[PDB]
Amino acid sequence: MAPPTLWSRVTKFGSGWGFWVSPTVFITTTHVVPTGVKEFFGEPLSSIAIHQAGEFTQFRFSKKMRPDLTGMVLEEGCPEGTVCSVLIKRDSGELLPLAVRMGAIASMRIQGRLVHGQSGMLLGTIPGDCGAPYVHKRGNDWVVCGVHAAATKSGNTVVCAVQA
Repeated sequence: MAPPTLWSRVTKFGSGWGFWVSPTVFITTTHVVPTGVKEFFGEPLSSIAIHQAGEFTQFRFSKKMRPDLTGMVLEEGCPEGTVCSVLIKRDSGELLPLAVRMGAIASMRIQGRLVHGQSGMLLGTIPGDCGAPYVHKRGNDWVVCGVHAAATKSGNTVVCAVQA
């Protein structure tokens, strides 16, 4: 369902993953971002516009890092009832797309503060999956609406972080 180009946007990053929204914009989950380094993907921090809001982190690079990609719409979450796919890659290379029905954008306590997020109920994630994108269609275009940030103890509910 997701073409290979879409999966190719999902990229190992820090303690999890992130997602190339366009040639210059990379999104990930805040808690997976390496701390105490001076460069991401070979580019010095001073050359990257970095925005972090709760568990959503966006990097905008000063050059086309992934020119093979078209730019995708990044939404600030999505409406309750949206069916999204979480494009989970595993370190072995296995692709694990999960279909989830989303709840409403709500306040969730993740790692010591409240952040914006949306719950999803699988219509089997692990900590290392954080940063995987939640995507869906807008007509024939793919849109991305958040990044994987948490899951319930039981496992039946996932949380994606969304922009504020």
